[PDB]
Amino acid sequence: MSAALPSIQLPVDYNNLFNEITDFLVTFKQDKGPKYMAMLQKVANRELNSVIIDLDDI
Amino acid sequence: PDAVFGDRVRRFQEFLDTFTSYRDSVRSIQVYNSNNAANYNILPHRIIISLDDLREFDRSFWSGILVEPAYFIPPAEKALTDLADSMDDVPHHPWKLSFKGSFGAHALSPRTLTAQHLNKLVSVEGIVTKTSLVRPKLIRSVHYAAKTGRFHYRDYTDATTTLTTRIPTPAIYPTEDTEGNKLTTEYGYSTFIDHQRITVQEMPEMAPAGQLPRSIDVILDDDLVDKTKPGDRVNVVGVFKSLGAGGMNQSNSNTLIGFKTLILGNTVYPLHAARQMLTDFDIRNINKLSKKKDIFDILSQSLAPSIYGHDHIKKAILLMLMGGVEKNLENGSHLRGDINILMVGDPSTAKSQLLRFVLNTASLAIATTGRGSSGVGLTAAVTTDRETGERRLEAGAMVLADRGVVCIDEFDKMTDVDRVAIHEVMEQQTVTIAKAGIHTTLNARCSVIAAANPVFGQYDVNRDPHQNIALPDSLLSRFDLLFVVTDDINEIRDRSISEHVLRTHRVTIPFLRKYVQYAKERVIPQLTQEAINVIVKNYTDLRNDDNTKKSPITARTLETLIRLATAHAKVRLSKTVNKVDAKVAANLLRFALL
Amino acid sequence: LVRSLSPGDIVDVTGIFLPAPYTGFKALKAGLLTETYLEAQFVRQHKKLTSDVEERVMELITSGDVYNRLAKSIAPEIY
Ligand SMILES: Nc1ncnc2c1ncn2[C@@H]1O[C@H](COP(=O)(O)OP(=O)(O)OP(=O)(O)O)[C@@H](O)[C@H]1O
Repeated sequence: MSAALPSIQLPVDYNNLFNEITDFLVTFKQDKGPKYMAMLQKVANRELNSVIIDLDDI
Repeated sequence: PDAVFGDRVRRFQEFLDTFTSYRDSVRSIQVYNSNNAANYNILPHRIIISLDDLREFDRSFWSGILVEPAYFIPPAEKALTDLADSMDDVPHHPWKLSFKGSFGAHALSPRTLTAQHLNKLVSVEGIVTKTSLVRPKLIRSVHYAAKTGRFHYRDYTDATTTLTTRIPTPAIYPTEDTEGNKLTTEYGYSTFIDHQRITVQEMPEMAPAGQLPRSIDVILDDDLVDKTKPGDRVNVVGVFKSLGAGGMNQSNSNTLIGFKTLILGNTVYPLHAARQMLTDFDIRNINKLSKKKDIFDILSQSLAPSIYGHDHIKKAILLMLMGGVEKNLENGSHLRGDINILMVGDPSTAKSQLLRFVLNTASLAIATTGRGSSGVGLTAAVTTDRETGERRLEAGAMVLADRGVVCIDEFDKMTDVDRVAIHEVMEQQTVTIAKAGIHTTLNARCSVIAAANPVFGQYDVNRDPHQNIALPDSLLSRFDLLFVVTDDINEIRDRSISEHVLRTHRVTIPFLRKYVQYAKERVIPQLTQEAINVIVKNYTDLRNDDNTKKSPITARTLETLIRLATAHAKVRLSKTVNKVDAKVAANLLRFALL
Repeated sequence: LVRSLSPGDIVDVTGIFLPAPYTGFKALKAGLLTETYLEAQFVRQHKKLTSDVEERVMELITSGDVYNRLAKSIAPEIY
């Protein structure tokens, strides 16, 4: 559609972040194995329903 | 466009010399704001164009701004904002105007409306007493096709561009642009702005006595919100503007105005007839006269230039007006640090004289007249629905009293229902109310000044000095000074009076208001063991002499006896609680009690 | 995070921001007003019998001093 429906080209996209969450797989080994993946197991067995995705792990 | 655009471009080469002195200013204000934001571990876009740089050498361009202010201001913005990037583009918000100056006879007092200049530049002054809500508003939202990864762009126009009556977009949010992609919107890159209306009354002294005060209203923007406390001598300037469809949007339209007066303006200023910047000269002279050891007495006599004597009263007013501090207790209730004096006297003895001229030098302390409807310290839950779904606890009379002074009259000529309100606001700094809504503890630093009259004429001497008004002692115990003005008749006393009233039908004031408002910004000593040793001896002898004589005094009277001397050192402008302050504090109570 | 707040909680919430449309009487009134809220993410609450507290119950038993030290304990701020 015409009349200024397209915008300016922004350098900030999402696909550059999309694959950067794909490298939020098992790679964070400083903090018994992948610790945020360890919390993923204590939800699937149905006892607690709140994950915590902090900024410390970022 | 060539005709409507040509004198734009000829101005576009013209006004660039009219910011030879501002093209430095407009970039210096941002380069550090660009710097500090990169090293945190803030100012809006204000470009004050004076009259002088646009009247000395342009005349055709001049009077267009004061006749038709609708084809010129968005020219001036668009040619402004390129200079923001042409100066600053290397590091990786429209900069609208303010236009300060004079005007040459457009001080329309809004009791008068115009037939000449509608839709023009208007200068308006007065007081505001409405202070409506705050609410954001969209101007431009950006959409994003999450499939194919492509973005979009959309701007909404409204009755906020101030000048051009564009075709409105009667829409809130669109969905499904010409594709099969579910539209997503990025709200971090969508821009907002606020919107606040305020009604302005008439300055009720220069409007002549044939009418009540009138009012109009003004829509401002973010740059000067929360600047307008209710009770300020404000002075705004903006465009005059009508909006709304009158006569067609409903049919038959009989006796319904459809042309609302609005002001879409800029750049308010408080005035004074808080900001008083003084030079090195006057700030040094006030220290030079501070070196004199008499200036506490000179200020007493240079206050009320009409009335003889009462130097015990005259020093008290300047002692009260300047104010004593309250040091809040850490994890504890702070005490009374307010001071609250009282008067009473047999009539026509200047009890109400000095009460009205404290309001002229008040330094933003607007008082009431003591008419005691419920509203003296409360809200009474007045909301007026605030555009269908907003309830507001509208501030009655304590938002003006904060860090200021008030005065009310006729205590015994009141009902019961005000007296219960003055109980709460004296024992406690705050009121808290839940009428049909929200419990809210809003804070208040007030200091009353009283004026009542005795009941049975001249019956003070032949009866008890106490109970002489017999209003409840809930307030007398919460007050300290009960000055009883005498009116004794002596042939040299009244003869001296008779000429002094006669000589006035035909050390300065603005220096005085500077001295106190400079002395509210100096440090507070509180600390000398010498001065605290003498006053408690000074208490104990009258602690033997209060109970076997006139009036019993209490422990809170000691908190006066620090507080008067504490402010008395604030007159001295020093950080050492001396000895000499403790002698005037004792001697002032000795006349107040004997 | 529900059922974890109370009236009178001197607290703080951390959370994300968004406005909301009004979708009612949007032409005559409700031009482009916004009436936003904030959306919560985290609560960091503050200032809250023979179960690891018996050590201080013994401090009254060993020291004794019922009639006077406890009398000086409650409200020692008077004369
Ligand atoms: N004690 C006084 N000394 C000098 N002038 C006085 C005195 N009392 C009154 N006057 C003159 O009288 C005029 C008005 O006095 P005023 O009306 O304030 O009395 P008041 O304080 O109002 O008493 P009340 O409140 O009982 O009416 C003033 O212009 C003042 O010059």
